[PDB]
Amino acid sequence: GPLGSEQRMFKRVGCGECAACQVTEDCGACSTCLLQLPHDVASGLFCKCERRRCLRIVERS
Repeated sequence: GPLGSEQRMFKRVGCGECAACQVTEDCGACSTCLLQLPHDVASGLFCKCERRRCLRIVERS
């Protein structure tokens, strides 16, 4: 951006660097994200693509 590419506050957003934070959906190649039931009837479930989890968690708000 015009004021740089650094973030002063990660508002529920990824590091912007690692693959996982580039990925937005289930990559379709994790033992877990293969278990993505499209007929979801809840609002939670930690059973999701582990390539949504930052490989270098540094965006802690």
